[PDB]
Amino acid sequence: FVLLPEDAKKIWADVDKAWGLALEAGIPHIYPWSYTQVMRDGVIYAVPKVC
Amino acid sequence: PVSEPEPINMPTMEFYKRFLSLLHERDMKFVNSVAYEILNFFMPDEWKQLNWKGDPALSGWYPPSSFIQPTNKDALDFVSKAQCQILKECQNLGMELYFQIGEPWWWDGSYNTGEGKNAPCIYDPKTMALYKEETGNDVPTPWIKDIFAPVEEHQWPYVDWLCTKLGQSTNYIRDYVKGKFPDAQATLLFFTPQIMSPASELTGRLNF
Amino acid sequence: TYNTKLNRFDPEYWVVDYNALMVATIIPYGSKSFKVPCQWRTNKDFLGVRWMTEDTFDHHLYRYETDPNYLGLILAFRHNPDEPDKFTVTIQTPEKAYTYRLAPYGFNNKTRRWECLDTKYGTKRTYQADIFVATDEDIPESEMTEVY
Amino acid sequence: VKWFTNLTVSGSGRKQLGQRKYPQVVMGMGMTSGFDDGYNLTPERQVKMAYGLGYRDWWTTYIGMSHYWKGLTAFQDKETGELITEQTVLDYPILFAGE
Repeated sequence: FVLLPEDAKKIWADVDKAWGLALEAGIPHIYPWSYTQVMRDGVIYAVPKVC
Repeated sequence: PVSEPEPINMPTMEFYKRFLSLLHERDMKFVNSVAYEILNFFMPDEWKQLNWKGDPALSGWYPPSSFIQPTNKDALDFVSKAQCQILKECQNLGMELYFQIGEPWWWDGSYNTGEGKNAPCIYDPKTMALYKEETGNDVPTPWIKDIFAPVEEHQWPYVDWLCTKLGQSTNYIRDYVKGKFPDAQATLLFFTPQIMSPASELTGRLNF
Repeated sequence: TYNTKLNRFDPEYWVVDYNALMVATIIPYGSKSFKVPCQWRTNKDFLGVRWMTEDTFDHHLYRYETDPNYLGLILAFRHNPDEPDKFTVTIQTPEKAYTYRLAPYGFNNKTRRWECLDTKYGTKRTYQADIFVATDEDIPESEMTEVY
Repeated sequence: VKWFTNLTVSGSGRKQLGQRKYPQVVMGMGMTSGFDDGYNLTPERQVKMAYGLGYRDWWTTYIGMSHYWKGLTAFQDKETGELITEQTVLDYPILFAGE
């Protein structure tokens, strides 16, 4: 949940960690919370750099 | 309001028709959530929950909102009629039927800031009359007046009865919707922080 | 860099903003048209169908260019005003917000030009044919309001 | 219902704007939204944008508190609960005809 968009980075990093734990557990279906926040903050999914 | 079969207006219905058509073109599934709140300005007065005093529930929004009392049957009929209206248009296309019952609880004063902060909205004349009618007894004296306060032992029977009615309301809604539309798959929304660690004993025994 | 071109005044990219105490939505139905179902409840109801130069409602990978220059452009369309004679457009410049009145235009079979009605107080310009080209289904006659 | 039909842009300047369209590969997640946030945009924009970015197979929508129901407004007298919802025009035209 990302309100007050000046706090996007920390909350989205926490979302990454939570998604990692959920994937480890094995949940079939996972949702980002909202369309509005996702399109406002420009969230994209990419493989991390190797360096 | 109780007489009309369809409680959803035209622009939202056309928007939902085109939305569902688009979601059907690209293979996808739809789950619709209808909650208890209705706008405070347009809500009927008898359905609203009431505080220990006469003031209604309200909420933390610039336009305030009020919550349906679970004991009332007319409001549950309203909600289930809205869900059935949406599921009908979902059914007209070759789409499976799913629905969600969202946000059932007995409102507390925690989220509200001022004007009844931390004040439970239990006491309503109709619910109190129901408590007098069935199981006898009477409503507990010195009303709680504060959620974060010690609770005397003579008040717990009332809280347990309230929790049982809360459990019964969602079951009634599910039974209505599934009776009108078979093959629907009901569900709920469980938010874990209060399930594992409730705000207080009153909340844990009241809303779950 | 931009890799796709978008037509100006595309039916899919309009937005609607309105007061409280009203419900309305936007729905396209053709290559050049859209519909805005409405529900009115009070006097102060006021709705606006807007085309915004700056793209704010799109993801950063789907936004479009912002060119504030509208020079030598003509837009003609059909509508359903409740008061056809008094129809206005709110054009907003950085300095101020202006209001411009739109007057109805009617075809003249003898001269073959779109000449305005409202002779007493109106624009005195006449436009050629081919300004308005109709390819979608027209507005039903029952919904339209009669003027002049 | 308001109709805006046959929008025809003609002239001699800058008829086309540029746009970005970068589809992305699929991920495991699925999209969920709310009605009060998305009543502004056309239903096509949201769906095509969400499908383009890779969200698949699930949607859950929470209908807002404020818009889905019907409603009315009325005056309520303080002395007696009488509701006035309709309006009327009172006027007395008189026609002068002749020479």
